[PDB]
Amino acid sequence: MISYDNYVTILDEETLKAWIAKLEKAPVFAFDTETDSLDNISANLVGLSFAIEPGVAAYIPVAHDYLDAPDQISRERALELLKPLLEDEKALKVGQNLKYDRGILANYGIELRGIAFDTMLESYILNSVAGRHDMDSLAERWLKHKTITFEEIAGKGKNQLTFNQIALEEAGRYAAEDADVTLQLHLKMWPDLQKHKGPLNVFENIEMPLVPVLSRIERNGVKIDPKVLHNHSEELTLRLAELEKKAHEIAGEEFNLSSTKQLQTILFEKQGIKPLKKTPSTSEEVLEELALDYPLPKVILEYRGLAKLKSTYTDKLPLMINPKTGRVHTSYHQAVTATGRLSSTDPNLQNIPVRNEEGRRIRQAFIAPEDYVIVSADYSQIELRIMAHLSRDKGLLTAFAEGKDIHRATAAEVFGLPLETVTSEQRRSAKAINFGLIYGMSAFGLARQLNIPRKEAQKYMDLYFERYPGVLEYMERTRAQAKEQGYVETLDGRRLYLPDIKSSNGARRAAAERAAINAPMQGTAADIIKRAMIAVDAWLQAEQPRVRMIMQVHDELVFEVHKDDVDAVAKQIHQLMENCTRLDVPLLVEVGSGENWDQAH
Ligand SMILES: [Mg+2]
Ligand SMILES: [Zn+2]
Ligand SMILES: [Zn+2]
Ligand SMILES: [Zn+2]
Ligand SMILES: [Zn+2]
Repeated sequence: MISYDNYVTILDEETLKAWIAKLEKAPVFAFDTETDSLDNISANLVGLSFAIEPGVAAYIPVAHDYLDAPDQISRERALELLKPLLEDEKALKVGQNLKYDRGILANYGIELRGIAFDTMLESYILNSVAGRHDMDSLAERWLKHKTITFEEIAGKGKNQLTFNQIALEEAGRYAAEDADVTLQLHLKMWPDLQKHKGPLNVFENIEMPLVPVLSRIERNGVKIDPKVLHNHSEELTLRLAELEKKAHEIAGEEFNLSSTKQLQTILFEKQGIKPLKKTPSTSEEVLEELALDYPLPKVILEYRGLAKLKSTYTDKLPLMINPKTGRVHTSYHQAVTATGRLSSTDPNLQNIPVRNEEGRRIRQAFIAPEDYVIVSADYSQIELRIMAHLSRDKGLLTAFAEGKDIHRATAAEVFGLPLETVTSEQRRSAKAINFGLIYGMSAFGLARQLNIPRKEAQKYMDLYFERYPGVLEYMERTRAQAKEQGYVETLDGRRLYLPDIKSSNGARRAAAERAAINAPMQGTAADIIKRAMIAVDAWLQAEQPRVRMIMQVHDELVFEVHKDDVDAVAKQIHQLMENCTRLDVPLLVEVGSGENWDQAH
């Protein structure tokens, strides 16, 4: 049990200064902040904690304001004394999710530097799939220690206290422990992170440097027009009502638009084969097949899609506008995906329909402020370019080299015809093959997505490998090492461990084999994207142009650029992204602009 004896609670300047002197001479030290809210931009700093040595940590309360709270060093006074140490790049800090802390300090005009180690990222790089990378999971896994939970000191539910309401000593136990455990986690993980130069490279030159740039992107936020979203919502209400009628009219009587309940009784009772369509989903979607002739499955399908879209983005997004900035601040997660790509929540920018018009209207609500424009920088089919590289296939490589449509170039080879004559259907077949190879799909899967008979798909795949031998060889070679070393790597050294690579369980070992093939391409795309963000942010920081990096979604970086600077800036972003990241993968950056994200997209 952590008691009040473990860690000191600093309530006087003299003591704070004595600690600052020790921190200044420490090789590294844990740093952590506590606030009155999870919302970074509007959160108020309530206290700070530090750990200079395992078991030696302190909590410095500055804004606890409960009834009769003891005198504390003022927030302004503690920060001005701590500022030098915090802004000193030579003073190395260790922390758990330093992105958050860096942000809090920015609310006070303090630029946290010396952001050297993030235990969350140390864990994530050691083994992205070992388990959760939050401090509590980490303490238990590496230290066989159970940390004091936030709920344990603040309570639960709507009546949960905010940190400023917690007693100084209780808060200190929690906060000082955070710092102490963080330092101990570091001391155990950092040595380990050195058994391999690949992961070490990714941690050092990619993950750690990205910490402050993610903070700036999140705190910058994005401008959303709540009027547009609202009109969209109202229109969606009217369209949903109409579709309900169109469905009723195509059939008889009223009824809900739910399968395996009301739909199967209409759809099939009036002809059609019995198996219902599960929302499994992207492998045998019964409703969408029928859609080619049967009108009911078509409107029901469109009904659900719009209803889901309305409640997820049209009705939620406007509620996410932060009253303090008038903008929306998405949460990027740097240590969640198995492959290394950044994830996003509230909102999940990546789940906004890409090839759909309604998705297009959602994006139209993402606007540029007055006298600025939204600029979108996209890495054209970066994963396919990466597979071309990893497979050393002169064919694909040449196709990209001469600027040809790889799907049409591929079709021209698989189907044997001039590139100019390749039809839309052949392009669509090659495209499915290409992107199927990335996710390591089966000839049968290709068929279930192409609506052709099995072995007809197998035919297309055998033709592809004959013409593109390098891709099969890459695949066979990748699955080989996956079983040999238990993991696959990206170009920069990032690893994906594959525990079920020998699962004995067919389904599991199947999955592990698909991940083996995919991770290297998806992970490398991610590494490239992260390196670009770092390079672009560095230019932004150094030159201070009139541009803000506001989003990262899929393989694109989105900015706000002043209308009078678009040309010079577009050129610069372009050169940074395709010429200041990896020089081996043939990269192409497509840059666009407009009044909103949809226009620039
Ligand atoms: Mg191909
Ligand atoms: Zn903490
Ligand atoms: Zn992609
Ligand atoms: Zn996109
Ligand atoms: Zn270029």
